[PDB]
This record gives sequence, structure tokens and C-alpha cells, in this order.
Amino acid sequence: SPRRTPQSIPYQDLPHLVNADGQYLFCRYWAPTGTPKALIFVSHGAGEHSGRYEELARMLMGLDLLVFAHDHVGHGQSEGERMVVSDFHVFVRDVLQHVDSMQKDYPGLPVFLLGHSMGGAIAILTAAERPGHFAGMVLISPLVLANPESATTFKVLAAKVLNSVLPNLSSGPIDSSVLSRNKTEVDIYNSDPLICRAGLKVCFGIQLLNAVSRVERALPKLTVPFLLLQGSADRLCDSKGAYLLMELAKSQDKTLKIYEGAYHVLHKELPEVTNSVFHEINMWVSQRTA
Ligand SMILES: O=C(c1ccc2nc(-c3cccnc3)oc2c1)N1CCN(c2nc3ccccc3c(=O)[nH]2)CC1
Repeated sequence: SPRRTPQSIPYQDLPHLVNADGQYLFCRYWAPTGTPKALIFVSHGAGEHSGRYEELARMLMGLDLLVFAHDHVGHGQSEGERMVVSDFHVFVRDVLQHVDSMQKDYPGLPVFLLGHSMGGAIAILTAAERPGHFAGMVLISPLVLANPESATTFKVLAAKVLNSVLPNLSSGPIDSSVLSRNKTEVDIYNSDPLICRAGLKVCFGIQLLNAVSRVERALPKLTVPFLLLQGSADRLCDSKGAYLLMELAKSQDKTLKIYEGAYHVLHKELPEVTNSVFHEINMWVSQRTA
């Protein structure tokens, strides 16, 4: 009997990739009609999935880039216990596998990364693992420093799991209403059956603590060009992390745009913010693929 997604769809009916642990990852592709100018991988964040990026991917494909993505392990239509990961580097390893596979099918093309929130930390660590190989990185509120209160409060819960055997202990779920001012986008996110609504298991949040620690160590070695978009009112990825990334990365091509008053999910924010986000990513990628 065929391997099926967590939603019961046979993987034989869907674009897919099997990772190093034998787990099926659901894949998405948006390819132009002409010859692509570059490849770009879209890295989604915790609890969500690659389908959230449909509009942004179609914009990028309109610039004649070949856009590709997968649902990370434990997310969306990929396999794995929901919101569990043996080690955060699994996400990075799996991105590199997909990138490597695509560079075979479309050799000679520059490859970019785009990531949001946890997906932005994945993008950072992916670039850091292959210095000099990626053409650029677009970061939308990447997880660099967590909100100090959410980091401390959770690090307490972590000390419990780290010292005892408590496999089901979890934090409370994050309130999606504090992550975008656009109420319609909040309602859409809360209506998507592929989104994981439960609170973070402490074991997973420990891996997000690991992500931040590894990002910190990676910064003074990071050289990839990047565009960094950050809201000033981000309740999840503290804006101080965006400033620290601008200060500590060694990249010769780094740009920060701050959206004053905007919340965490900038590509799902008020229309004036989201329209600007799309425009600025368009300009940045266009200038680096011309
Ligand atoms: O990746 C994360 C994310 C999640 C939970 C985390 N907990 C920590 C954490 C904990 C302790 C210590 N250090 C870090 O880091 C996190 C990162 N994301 C991206 C996808 N998200 C999203 N939210 C929306 C809300 C409204 C409307 C649209 C959307 C939308 O499209 N996506 C939610 C946030």
C-alpha cells in the first residue's frame, strides 16, 4: 500500500523527495515558460507549510526564476510526527539535498534562498554551510533572537525537560493575532487545515533554542548577499536580532528595511506593508539576476 501524506494522499500522486532519514517531503515548483535566470528555494517557518508562499512564489516566477520549496519534516504534507525534529540541522540537511538535486536538473544557474521566521534561521544556516555557493538570501523576520520574554519563559520549561523525562510537556500556542495586523490574513491562517495549531512541544522549542545558538555562531562567518526585512513591532523574532545580523554578518552586500509598526509576518501584513515587501524583494532579486 502506497506511502501517503498525513492527509492520506499517496506521494505517488504528488511532487516529492525522500530525505536522508527515509521520510517523504512534499515539494512545490513554480517554473517560468522560458529559460530560468536563477533558482530560488523558499523555506517556510514553524507550524506552517510551503503553500503559504503561493503569491510570493508566483511573483518570483514572473521574474523568470525557477522557484522551489518543500514542507519541512513534521510540517504540512511531508511525513514526520508533527512539529518534532531529531535535531534542527535536519531541516538544513534537507534543504541542501533539494538544492543539490535541483542544481543537477538545472546546472549552471545561481541559487537564492528565501526564508521567514524559523525558515529564515534555516536559510542562514544553509548559506553558512556552503560559503560562497549561494547568490543571495532574502530574509523575512528571520529567527535570530527570540522575543526576550518568550526566550526566558521557555528556557525555564526547557530546564524541566532537559533535567527530567517529560516527553509531552508543551508551551501554549502562539496567538496568531499578535503576529499580523491584517485581521483577514489572521483569519485565513487560522482556517488552513495544514497549519499546526497546538503549542510547541518543549523538545521542539529546545531545537529552536539550538537554532538561535547556531545562528549566533554562524553570523561572523556569513558572507552571502542578503536582504533583511523586519517589522519594528515583531512579538516573535525580536527586531534586535535583525540589527545584530546587520552588524555581525561579514557579507559585503547586506541591506535592512524596517517596517515601522509592522508585526511579524510581513508578507501577510497590512496591504501597504505586504505590497512593499513584494516590491522590494522584486527589486533586490532583479538587480542580482540581471
Ligand atoms: O516560524 C515561525 C515560528 C513559530 C513559532 C515559534 N516559536 C519560536 C520560539 C520559541 C521559543 C524560543 N525561540 C523561538 O520561534 C517560532 C517561530 N512562524 C512562521 C509561521 N507563522 C505564521 N504566523 C502567522 C500569523 C498570522 C497570519 C499569518 C501567519 C503566517 O503566515 N505564518 C508563525 C510564526
